[PDB]
Amino acid sequence: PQITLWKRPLVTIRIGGQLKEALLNTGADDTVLEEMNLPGKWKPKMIGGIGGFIKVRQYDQIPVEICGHKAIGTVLVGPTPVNIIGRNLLTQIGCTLNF
Amino acid sequence: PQITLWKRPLVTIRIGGQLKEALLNTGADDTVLEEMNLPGKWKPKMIGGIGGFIKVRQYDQIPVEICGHKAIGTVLVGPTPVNIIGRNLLTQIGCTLNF
Amino acid sequence: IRKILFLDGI
Repeated sequence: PQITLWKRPLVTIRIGGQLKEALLNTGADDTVLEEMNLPGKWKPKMIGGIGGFIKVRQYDQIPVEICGHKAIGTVLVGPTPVNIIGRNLLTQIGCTLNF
Repeated sequence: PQITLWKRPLVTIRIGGQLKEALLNTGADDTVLEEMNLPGKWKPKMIGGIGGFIKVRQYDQIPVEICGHKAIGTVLVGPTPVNIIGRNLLTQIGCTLNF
Repeated sequence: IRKILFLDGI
């Protein structure tokens, strides 16, 4: 599809049996989600925003469904004010900016 | 043009006769640029994201050229880690997300 | 607090 930007580009994503609204964010290198238990080992990580850095847990090879599109990759979990789908997964579903 | 996301979507913008590199950010409501003096009055404002808030200067009806496309709108100036072009100007140049 | 969601992965 073609998503206009008059409003925040929120979409439903599926992880396991969990549904969540996430923002298609071209301004984020990685994907970070708000509280949710994921399986496997995780490593601590620091990511930076406009106001500073926050600590998150890094989980790898997580299957994620975005608008009917399958993607698998690193998913971070921490105190982000909004669930974010970053460039690491946007590239896998063939998402581009056009103008 | 069509911009893929394997790398950060950085483009050149022209504002006040100065060229700067800026990030096309679908995850930002507004446009925030690094400290710089712009003509016209401005009002203090506070904006946030990951990490917390920062204080910025809001300038209205500022002409900005993005990859040759002209826009005229609100530009916030403050201690941002990178120049950010938000949806307020992305919509003006007809930018869409596609996949 | 969710207006500017730039995120640096380094």
